[PDB]
Parts: sequence; C-alpha cells; structure tokens
Amino acid sequence: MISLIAALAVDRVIGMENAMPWNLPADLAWFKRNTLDKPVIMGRHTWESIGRPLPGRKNIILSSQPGTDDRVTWVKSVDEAIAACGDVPEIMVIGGGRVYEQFLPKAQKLYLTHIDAEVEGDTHFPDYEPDDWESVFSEFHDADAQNSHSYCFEILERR
Ligand SMILES: NC(=O)c1ccc[n+]([C@@H]2O[C@H](COP(=O)([O-])OP(=O)(O)OC[C@H]3O[C@@H](n4cnc5c(N)ncnc54)[C@H](OP(=O)(O)O)[C@@H]3O)[C@@H](O)[C@H]2O)c1
Ligand SMILES: Nc1nc(=O)c2nc(CNc3ccc(C(=O)N[C@@H](CCC(=O)O)C(=O)O)cc3)cnc2[nH]1
Repeated sequence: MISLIAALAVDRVIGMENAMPWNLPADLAWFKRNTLDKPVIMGRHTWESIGRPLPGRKNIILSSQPGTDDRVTWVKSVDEAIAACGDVPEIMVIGGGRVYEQFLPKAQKLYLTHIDAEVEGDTHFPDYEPDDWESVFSEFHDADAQNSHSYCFEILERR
C-alpha cells in the first residue's frame, strides 16, 4: 500500500514560502497517529521545512543530488524510494507538492485534512477528481481553544 497524507486549506493550498503557516495541533496528532511505525517518503524541500528527522519512522528523502545527513535515507528516484521501504504493508508519502504529484497514480489511499482556512499559497495538492475515489471515513471538528479553524479528517480509498 502506497498512501498519501496531507493537510489542505481552501483551494488545495498546502504551503507558502516552504512553510505551513497555520498551527493546528489536533491535525499534527492525527499525522503522528497515522504515520507511527511506518516509512515516510518526502521531498527535499519538505525535509528542510520540517527541519529534523521524524521519530519512530524510517525517513526517506527524494533528492537528485548527494544527501548531507546520515540520520535519514537518501534516494535518487521514485522506485528507489519504494524499494528502500522494504517489506512494509503501508508506505506513507508526506509531500510536498511535486512528490505528491508523482505518487498519486500509485496510491490506493488518501488521508486528507480539509482545513477551513484561506491561505495565500505557493504550492497546491494535485488536482484530483470526482470519480477515482470514495470516502471510507469522515470526522468533522469545530474550532476550539488549541485549534483555531475547523477541520475535517477524511480517508479515501481508490475505487
Ligand atoms: N499541507 C501539507 O500537508 C504539506 C505536506 C508536505 C509539504 N508541505 C509544504 O509543501 C511545500 C514543499 O513542497 P514542494 O513541491 O516545493 O517540494 P517537495 O515535493 O517537498 O520536494 C521537491 C524536491 O524533492 C526532490 N524530488 C522530487 N521528486 C524527485 C524525484 N523523482 N527524484 C529525485 N528527487 C526528487 C527534488 O530534490 P532536489 O531539488 O534536491 O533534487 C525536488 O527538488 C512546503 O511549502 C511544505 O510546507 C505541505
Ligand atoms: N495531515 C497532515 N498534516 C500536516 O501538518 C502534515 N504536514 C506534513 C509535512 N510537515 C510536517 C511538519 C511537522 C511535523 C511534526 O512535527 N510532527 C510531529 C508531531 C508530534 C506531536 O503531535 O506531538 C510528529 O512526530 O509527527 C510533521 C510534518 C505532511 N503531511 C501532513 N499531513
């Protein structure tokens, strides 16, 4: 299983200036829950934006050029990234935009957080489509103290 996980604001915006500007702790907790113990594949820009390894997960970074940090695994292409994950049930792809574009045709599951927020955005989630996917999970939550915007968690299976 190749799965993508992403948090999208309105108009499918996922980032700006190579950052996530919004602070939504409930969604981070959901991200950790759904990636714990799994391999995670990310692009080099996302690597520099998170800034650090992610604990309890095998961190795989796509980059066309020599890696600079042996606390993670560097790979030069998509199939190399897949091979490096070994024999895991579920391979999590955690972005960013250019990497999501390449892995979407090979994914069978999408973990999406739809955030009710407008964010001027430098990068977007790939434009998917009304008919390749059906929902297996809905969980909507209003804004509270720690979380300033409402958000929907959705899991989608490739039909
Ligand atoms: N809302 C969310 O859930 C979410 C999730 C993740 C990221 N983000 C945001 O997304 C933005 C970053 O996304 P991005 O599209 O600019 O970059 P990205 O996808 O994270 O990384 C692009 C880089 O990854 C490498 N790469 C991609 N495909 C490759 C391939 N087939 N082979 C070898 N290397 C490959 C290349 O590294 P080299 O250039 O070194 O060759 C490429 O420059 C940030 O704003 C981040 O905060 C948001
Ligand atoms: N749903 C979703 N939300 C996101 O914010 C998200 N972010 C990325 C890329 N950026 C990041 C940035 C920070 C952390 C992070 O610090 N996570 C900690 C949280 C620990 C905790 O919740 O206490 C982690 O260990 O997962 C993860 C991904 C990729 N997919 C996503 N997917």
